[PDB]
Amino acid sequence: MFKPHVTVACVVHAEGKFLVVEETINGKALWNQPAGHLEADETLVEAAARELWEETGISAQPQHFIRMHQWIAPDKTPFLRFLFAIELEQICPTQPHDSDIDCCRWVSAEEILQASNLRSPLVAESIRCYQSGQRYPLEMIGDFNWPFTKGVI
Repeated sequence: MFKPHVTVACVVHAEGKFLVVEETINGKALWNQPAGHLEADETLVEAAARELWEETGISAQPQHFIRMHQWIAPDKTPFLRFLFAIELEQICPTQPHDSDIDCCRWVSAEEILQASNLRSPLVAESIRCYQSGQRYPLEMIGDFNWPFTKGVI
């Protein structure tokens, strides 16, 4: 039966700057939000928090849900891409724990919106959606009667 590739992404914002990971996709250096694929026995925010750590070394929970984007990539892969928002009081050190990621760069909104080296068109959309200022609670895409442990206090 049909099953879409489910992904999560984070808009990490601090001091008027957005966090962006660089990645070499067959021969070209492209930018994306700290993002990746959802795994088995995993909550969507747990996926987002994990991917954030794997790609950037930053350890922080998602705060608000922004939006989900349903789209097909040019390789014909169908995605359900869940975007989250993270505000940090200040810019912090980054270090990828993923050989896929070359470096991280704290970059302005205009620098992304006008960039020509984005992983996908959703990189720019994620900024447009964040700039609107519309944010939603994490519960509205939350787990239900979840069997595994999740967090503490």
